[PDB]
Amino acid sequence: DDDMACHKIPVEADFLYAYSTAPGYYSWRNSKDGSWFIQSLCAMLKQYADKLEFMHILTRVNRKVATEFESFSFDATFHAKKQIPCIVSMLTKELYFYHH
Amino acid sequence: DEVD
Amino acid sequence: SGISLDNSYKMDYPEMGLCIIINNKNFHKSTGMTSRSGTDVDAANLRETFRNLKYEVRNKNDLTREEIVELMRDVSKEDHSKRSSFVCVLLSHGEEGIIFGTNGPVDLKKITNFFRGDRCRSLVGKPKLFIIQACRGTELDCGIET
Repeated sequence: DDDMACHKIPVEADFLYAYSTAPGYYSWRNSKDGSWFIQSLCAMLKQYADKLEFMHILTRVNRKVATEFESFSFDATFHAKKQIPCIVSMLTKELYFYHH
Repeated sequence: DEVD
Repeated sequence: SGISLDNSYKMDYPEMGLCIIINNKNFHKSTGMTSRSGTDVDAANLRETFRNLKYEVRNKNDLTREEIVELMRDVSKEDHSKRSSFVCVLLSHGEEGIIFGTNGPVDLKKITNFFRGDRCRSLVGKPKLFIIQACRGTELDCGIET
């Protein structure tokens, strides 16, 4: 036992990586509207940053990208494809962009 | 739509 | 005072913090990498979004691998004591674990290591957010009907 454990934190703690796509996968961009992920991230931040914790905002981004987007391509290899973003959290607390 |  | 809870990051420092946006659109011809059309739409959207969240936004365009590393090193050496958080957005070509400068790759670990708790003391205990718009490989998701 070591009650002085709380005197250190891991050097990798308090990072959050919001990846546009799952490990191993391509990430989709639209030449006119921008990338699927960044489009969706900005929309959800504008709508919910005064209302929801950040992980719940990013979960809404996951749902938006997963449900509303599908690729269109003349190349069968790249046509009708889907994307899911990937939230990687080493955070130790809830993150709200607003304060009291 | 393009990949990158 | 009364009973206290410590479940959320302190976000009422004088400043929300920096939001660094690295927007790589045009790549050196020798790399063989295509232009990322539409990425300026992303960078502008992010600039406006994080401006409204009261971040100090810095937009950088078309950085070499050496410039990306120098920028991250310099930012990690700033005094963040009055800032609540740190945000970095990377818009580029990529592979698993890798983001591309205009002339070649940068390991994502090299970028994030500058902000490790033992290397950036004024961000210790504060959220460090990395938003990465880049490929992580070449797999395609065919989806399934619902």
